Amino acid sequence: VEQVVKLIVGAGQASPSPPVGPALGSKGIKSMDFCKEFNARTAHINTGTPMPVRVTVRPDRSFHFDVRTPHTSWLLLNAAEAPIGKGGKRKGASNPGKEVVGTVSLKHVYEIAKIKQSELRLSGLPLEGLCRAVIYQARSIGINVIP
Amino acid sequence: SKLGRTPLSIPPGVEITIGEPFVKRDMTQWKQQPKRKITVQGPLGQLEMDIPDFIKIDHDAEARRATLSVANRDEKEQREMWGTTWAYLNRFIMGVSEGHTAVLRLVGIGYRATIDTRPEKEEYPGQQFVCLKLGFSHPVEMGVPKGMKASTPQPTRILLEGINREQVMTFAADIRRWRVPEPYKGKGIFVNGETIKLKQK
Amino acid sequence: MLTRFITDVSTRFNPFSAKAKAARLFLSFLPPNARSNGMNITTQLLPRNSTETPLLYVKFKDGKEMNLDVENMGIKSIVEEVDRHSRILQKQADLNDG
Amino acid sequence: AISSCPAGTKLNGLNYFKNKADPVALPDEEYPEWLWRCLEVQKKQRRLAMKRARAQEAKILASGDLEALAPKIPLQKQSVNLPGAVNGGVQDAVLADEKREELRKAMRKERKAKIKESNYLKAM
Amino acid sequence: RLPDDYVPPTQPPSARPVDTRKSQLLRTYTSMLRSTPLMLIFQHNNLTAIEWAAIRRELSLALSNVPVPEGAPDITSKIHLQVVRTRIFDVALKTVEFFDPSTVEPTTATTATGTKVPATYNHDLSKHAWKAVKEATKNTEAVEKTVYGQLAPLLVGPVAILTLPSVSPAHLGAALSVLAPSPPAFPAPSRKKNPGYYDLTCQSGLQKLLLVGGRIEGKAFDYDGIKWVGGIENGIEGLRAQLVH
Amino acid sequence: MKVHSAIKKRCEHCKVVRRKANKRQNGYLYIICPANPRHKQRQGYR
RNA sequence: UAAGUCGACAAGAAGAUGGGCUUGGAAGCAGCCAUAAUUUAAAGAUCUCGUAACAGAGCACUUGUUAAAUCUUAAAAGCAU
Ligand SMILES: [Mg+2]
Ligand SMILES: [Mg+2]
Ligand SMILES: [Zn+2]
Repeated sequence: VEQVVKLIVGAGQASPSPPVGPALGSKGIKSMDFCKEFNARTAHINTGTPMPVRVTVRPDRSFHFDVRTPHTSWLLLNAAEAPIGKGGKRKGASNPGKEVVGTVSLKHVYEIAKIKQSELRLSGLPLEGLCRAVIYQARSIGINVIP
Repeated sequence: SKLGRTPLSIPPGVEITIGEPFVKRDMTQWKQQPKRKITVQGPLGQLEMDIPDFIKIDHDAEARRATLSVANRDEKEQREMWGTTWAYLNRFIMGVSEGHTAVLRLVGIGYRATIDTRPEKEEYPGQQFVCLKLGFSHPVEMGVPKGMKASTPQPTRILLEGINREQVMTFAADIRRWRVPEPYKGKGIFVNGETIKLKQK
Repeated sequence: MLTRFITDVSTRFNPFSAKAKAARLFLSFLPPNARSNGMNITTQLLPRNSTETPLLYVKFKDGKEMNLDVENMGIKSIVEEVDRHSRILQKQADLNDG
Repeated sequence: AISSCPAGTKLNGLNYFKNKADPVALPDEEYPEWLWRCLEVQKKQRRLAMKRARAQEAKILASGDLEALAPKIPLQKQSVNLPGAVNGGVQDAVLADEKREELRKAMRKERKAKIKESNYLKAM
Repeated sequence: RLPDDYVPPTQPPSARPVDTRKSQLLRTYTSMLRSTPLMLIFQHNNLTAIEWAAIRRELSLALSNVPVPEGAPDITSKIHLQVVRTRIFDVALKTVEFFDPSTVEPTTATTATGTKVPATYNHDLSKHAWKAVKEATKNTEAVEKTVYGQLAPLLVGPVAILTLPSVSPAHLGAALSVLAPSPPAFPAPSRKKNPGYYDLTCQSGLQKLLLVGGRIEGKAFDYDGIKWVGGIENGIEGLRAQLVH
Repeated sequence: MKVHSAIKKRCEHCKVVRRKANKRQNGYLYIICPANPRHKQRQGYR
């Protein structure tokens, strides 16, 4: 059966490595071939930006993938101006119940919802309900919402 | 019984003959319960059974159907035999028309099977003896009951055939009794797609 | 029901006719992946004014071409005759497998 | 004067494209209306309540009408016909389709507890 | 305190349990069969979630390109391709057809105060509706003459419905081409302008949908007849043509 | 097989049956399980 | 409980999203915190297996088919095993 794998890789950083090497090198497809195509797919994004991928490995090891917008968590934190944590990246609240890394305004939400609406599979969802989907995730990453 | 109410479709060629209530005298019992001799004849053969009298069969030939009914649904004895008598007729009808089959798969290194004659131990003239090499010092031979046909398309595959399902499956269980599937390598005799979960080690 | 051994089925019926019941029910049992797997299917819908007898065509991967009338047979009577032939193909495959 | 971020504010880190700058905050009026309403979903110490809360508890009752303290059946257990009328018009029709979607949430909310609780009874 | 005879005002005696999804879903369809003049009945065949979302995504796009500059209500989002419970949805039609609420005798109703207040039970989940429906259905041929009889054969197996707040021919051509295209009348969207419609998943979903029939202004309609309705450019315009004569 | 005085089902596939009951003995209550053979139980001694 | 009970079978069981933290790794399913939402015929930031981690197979839940006209499920009590 045509298998699928989830991967988070940099913008234009596709190479045999922990993120890409073992994720696909074990099935049988040409890992180096994928990195050649992913680079062409991502030629307008800042180098190093994380980009989730869903590569569908058809039988005979013929793969076709569809790059997806950055994670919502990475956007809220990147936009919340939260303090940088160990590892060269922002970290969310360990216990969102009390701790608060930042407070994103609704004006940011309306922009975080559109960038997530550019996807076709999510192009039909009404934008209104999409602002409340991230607000429901802000409570999980210790981010407050200021009107 | 939701199965006893379901009519029994009699396919073309099958003929059901319902006898009359009879009581075979028994000196060891003071009262024998009457039964009904039901014959199911067709292309492949003829099967007969004796059902209790309280089971009523309204054999309507114009539509080629036969429904069962009991005299009292509240009796535990009548509810049970109502469904059992129906399941047996369904097997009889589908056994004399098409026939029942059982496939045995012999897994393991050195497991074979052949179908040849053994005139020395023949219970009846021309009895077929299934010979099995199952890693035993002695050869395993079993005579197919009268009325069955055993074949071997491949060395590691047996095919039993017969009009009586109980006789076919009972014989398939006797051959499997020599090598029951083990859970470590799958070696054994599997009947009708039977499987066994293996150990990871 | 097993649709693995079924290659292609063609149905022509009238929806407003109560006799086309079994035709529509049979169409539902087909799995989701029957299309991409290569099983061709073409469903024709007849007008309500003119009513032609429903036609249910079936064909397996072994050349068998089944054609059962929908008006006379019920949905329960259609599946048994379908899986019946699908039962011999499975055991025949096993007998030839290995 | 309803937004904390005024117009022109630069939304930090919301543009991952190379040849582009981060979005800039637009006027509050240009924004849609529902945004100012999407935040509608955010929901001795007892001796103090005993003398203050439980005090206000009793006198707030004002038991004049019995129905006022009735069980107040929820929306997911009623049997009154929904506001649906034949050839009534587009307005009532639209308003009629709003309650059908409201009752949807009522049943939806009840499935979480019924699904969560049953999951709790299996992981005791 | 509350007496024994008292019953809540918004929970009259029903013919069967109310909290159950069986009856609670019947009340929805009955109001849907009154507020929605135009309805199309489909038949889905094992559609996955991602496929359903794709079919509902195109309608949101095709229905968003309808010209409505007349200040008319925002009729672009109350149109939904909804899956219905065929069994209960079938009882809904019987209720709307063979039940007249004006044939109920009001009876005294005891409130929390114990006083008797006259009340009438007309809710569709009432024992009278259940009783009127059964007896009315006892007749075999008289039922076939009704609209219900002309639609019962369609309510077999799984069915999905497209509810439109009212008859708008412009909205049909935008929704009929995305679910049951038939050129040149209702041509499918162009690939050079709607590349999402011709997607592997969206294309694999429409093949499982089959437009069976429709119901307009409480009148049965066949797939061929729906085209005639949708063929009209506009309802108000059609009336003007007759006035010129 | 574990002979207990209080036999109980341990999963969804465990079934309670009374076997070895005939014209000579009353039999025992069993807990048969085709999934896990460790769920086999018996009530009463021979 | 014919508004189809009960059982089985067929398919579905989504999406924001690998929630945040932790960790060599923690993607519903080691542990910690949160668990207002959203869209659906329905879909727990996850009830039981599974993976180094994914994947995958089930469940809750949902529609459909088969199908009962005294025939569903539970509790209590009496006598028995
Ligand atoms: Mg884990
Ligand atoms: Mg986790
Ligand atoms: Zn068990």
